[PDB]
Amino acid sequence: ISLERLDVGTNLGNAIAKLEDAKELLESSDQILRS
Amino acid sequence: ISLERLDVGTNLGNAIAKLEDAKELLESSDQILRS
Amino acid sequence: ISLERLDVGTNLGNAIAKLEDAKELLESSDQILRS
Amino acid sequence: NSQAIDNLRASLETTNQAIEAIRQAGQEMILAVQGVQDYINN
Amino acid sequence: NSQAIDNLRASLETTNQAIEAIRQAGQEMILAVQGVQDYINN
Amino acid sequence: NSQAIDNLRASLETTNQAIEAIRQAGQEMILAVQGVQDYINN
Ligand SMILES: [Mg+2]
Ligand SMILES: [Mg+2]
Ligand SMILES: [Mg+2]
Ligand SMILES: [Mg+2]
Ligand SMILES: [Mg+2]
Ligand SMILES: [Mg+2]
Repeated sequence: ISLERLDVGTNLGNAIAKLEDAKELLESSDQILRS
Repeated sequence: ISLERLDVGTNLGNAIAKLEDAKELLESSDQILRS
Repeated sequence: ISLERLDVGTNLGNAIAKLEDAKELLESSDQILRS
Repeated sequence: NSQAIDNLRASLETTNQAIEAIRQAGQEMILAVQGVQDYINN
Repeated sequence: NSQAIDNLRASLETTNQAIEAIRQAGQEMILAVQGVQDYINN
Repeated sequence: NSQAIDNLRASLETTNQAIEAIRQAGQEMILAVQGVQDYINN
């Protein structure tokens, strides 16, 4: 029997965290442009 | 028996649609710069 | 018996090569800005 | 001149919009990989 | 000055080129996920 | 004016930083797909 499951959630979570860091930087870029 | 197949084509199709929307925006950015 | 293994390494390698080409272009963009 | 400044700003706003579309593509690719993992585990 | 405008334009064109390379990486990642799905189904 | 040039440069540097974060997300997505392939093969 195998009690292991597939779990790539840490890399996918890291990817989401970085896409979210990118989102905040794009909003800050727009704030500078609007100013 | 299982009649289910793996199908992540809708998320991959959505990803392609967005990469293609991005392509058109990058071409429009270049058009403004060339002008 | 099946002697085939899953191998998407060529597409993943191509993706890495392009992320790396992008990195070098972002560094060149920064070099022009610093100047 | 004011056209050159307006065009640089408009190009950079358009570029920022393009990057957001790529960011959204990344989110959909992540959902696809999550769907592969769920299918294997289920 | 004209050097500052030329440098902003050149940097933004280089940045746009970098984004296109990331877009192409995304297309290759999608092909890889499609290849995982085909392997599982086949 | 000098504020307009400073703001365009600061916005473009911030945009370049955002693109690097998306590039890093891509690297993590690639590691996730490699982990799916390893799990299937192993
Ligand atoms: Mg964060
Ligand atoms: Mg805001
Ligand atoms: Mg579209
Ligand atoms: Mg054109
Ligand atoms: Mg290369
Ligand atoms: Mg350098």
